[PDB]
Amino acid sequence: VDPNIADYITAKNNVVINFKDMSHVNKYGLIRGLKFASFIFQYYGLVIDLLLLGQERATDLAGPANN
Amino acid sequence: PIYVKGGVWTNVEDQILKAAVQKYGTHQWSKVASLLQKKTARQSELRWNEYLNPKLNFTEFSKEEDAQLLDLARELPNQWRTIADMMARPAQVCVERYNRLLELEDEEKEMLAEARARLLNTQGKKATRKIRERMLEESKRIAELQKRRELKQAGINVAIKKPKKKYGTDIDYNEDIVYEQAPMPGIYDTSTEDRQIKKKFEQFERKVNRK
Amino acid sequence: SHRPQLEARSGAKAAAYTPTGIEHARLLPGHTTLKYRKFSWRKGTAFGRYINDMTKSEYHQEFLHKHVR
Repeated sequence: VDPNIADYITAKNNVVINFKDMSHVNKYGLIRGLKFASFIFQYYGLVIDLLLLGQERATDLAGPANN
Repeated sequence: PIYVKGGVWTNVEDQILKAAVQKYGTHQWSKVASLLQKKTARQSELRWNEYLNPKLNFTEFSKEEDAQLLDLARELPNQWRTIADMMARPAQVCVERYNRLLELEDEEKEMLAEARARLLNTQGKKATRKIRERMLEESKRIAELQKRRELKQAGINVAIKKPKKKYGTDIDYNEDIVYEQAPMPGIYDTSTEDRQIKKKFEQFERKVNRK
Repeated sequence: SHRPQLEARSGAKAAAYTPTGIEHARLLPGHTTLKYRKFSWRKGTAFGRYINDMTKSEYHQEFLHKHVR
């Protein structure tokens, strides 16, 4: 996506997680409970999938890009 | 009118919040929110964290500090809370600096009066009620005395009624000695002293009677 | 208002207290008698070839992992 969106999303995962009087900056680790976070997770999932299958087998499963 | 909270931090409001924080501390955000008629708990806490807390800083960054900042930006992309922490600054301010680098009163007075009233009133209802009962009790006692005294003046001697004893083994301490734990037995003789003190006591009683 | 414990209810008073003579449940005679002693396809990937802290125990982290999602 356009880098601005990416910047936003990355900045959203980096929040301060208040719970019952204790907080911390969520420096490392995606937060599932954002609305869009699902998309991010899915996108990250794609990476993992690619790693598993490689470019070729993944390419086959997807098919040709046009069809 | 009841409504949804928000708005902007008027300086008086900020001051009030600060006072509250001094009073109740940094983890009772509900109470502090309550103290402010306009602003929420979450809002309040956020404000304290972000702007109002004195162990933050808003002094400008040195050239070295600027370098550190922009280097962090280069390396940690827009994870500004993390970046803020690294800097040791609050995050919004840091972001602003980074951006720079790259290129009515009646109501207010009401809440004030209420606020000050609260902060200077630091006791649970049990306490308040208790002191109330104490002063009332005192009043009652004096009224009783006035009656008794009045009657004495009038010529009718009325002994003051005992406290209606709560239990069978309830103690009146003027009846007899509380739990007379006597002094340690006399090595040096004490007889004359006993006499003198007795006389003093009796004399005191006499004086009181005359008084 | 409501206050921490400092000087415990010392059984001095309970000693000088009178007996009750109630029969509690457990003071009913249990175990009367005592005992005694005697005496090609795999190439194409990207990557082809104790601590005494209850908050840092392997069991603990694992447990947390299990019981959060």
